[PDB]
Amino acid sequence: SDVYCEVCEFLVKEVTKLIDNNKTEKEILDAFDKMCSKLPKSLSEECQEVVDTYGSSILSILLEEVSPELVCSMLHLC
Amino acid sequence: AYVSDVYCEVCEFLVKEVTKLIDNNKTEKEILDAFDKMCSKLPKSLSEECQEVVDTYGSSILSILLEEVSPELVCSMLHLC
Repeated sequence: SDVYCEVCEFLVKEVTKLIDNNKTEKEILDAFDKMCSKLPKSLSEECQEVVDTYGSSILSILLEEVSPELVCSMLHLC
Repeated sequence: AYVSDVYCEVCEFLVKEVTKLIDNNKTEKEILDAFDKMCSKLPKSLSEECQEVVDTYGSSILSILLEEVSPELVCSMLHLC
């Protein structure tokens, strides 16, 4: 059914721009660092550092690679 | 070269963590409300079928999306691997 495939593709694309907001990027980045406080000491002064340094870039790039057509195919909508 | 393996590995770890962190109750609810709002903006025909799809498959679109994220591919595109 081409209509359910279409709707599914709209849905997947909609998720992609919703995580893409800066409000979500901050929530996620803030919620990390906390994961790091579950450590040291030395391995929490380099966990925060690395989250800070690479995190923004990792987040926007993982969104870019999302295949709507693939998500929807593994649901059997497309 | 060994330092490059470290860079690549840290990037991959981050991709897996972040991926886990996105899958939470707040974010899932924001997605559902946005799905609902979006369906109601479509033409009558399509808005109803849009909602049917959200009702059955909506709450697991995020999980399949997160499952398809490739840490290696994200990090190669960053030139970290």
